[PDB]
Amino acid sequence: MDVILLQRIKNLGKLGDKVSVKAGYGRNFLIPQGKAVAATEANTAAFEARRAELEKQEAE
RNA sequence: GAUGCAGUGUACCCGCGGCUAGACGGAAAGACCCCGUGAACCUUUACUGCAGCUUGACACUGAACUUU
Repeated sequence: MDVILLQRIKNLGKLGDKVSVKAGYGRNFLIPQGKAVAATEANTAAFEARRAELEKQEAE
């Protein structure tokens, strides 16, 4: 899947970068636990337009 | 393989008790044998399928460190 990260991941990236992962990785680990969101156009717009400042605010 | 054909012999008409030599006696469209481009079930290194079992590829299926 194409996903947008919600946090730091060692080999993927961090804090809003769009990166393609294997479908099982996104479906079973990241998305259910909130570490990323599927990179739909609506999801990307909703993430970047508003919420991103607080997402950056949480350092740890 | 004749009561019924030919020739011939014998023989008045009709029961009853017995008998089983013949009526190729009765019974069952021969089961033995052969035939039909018939049937069924069984067998196998007959033919052709399938179930079952098994092999690999793709999908469900992800992450981080090493080696040739």
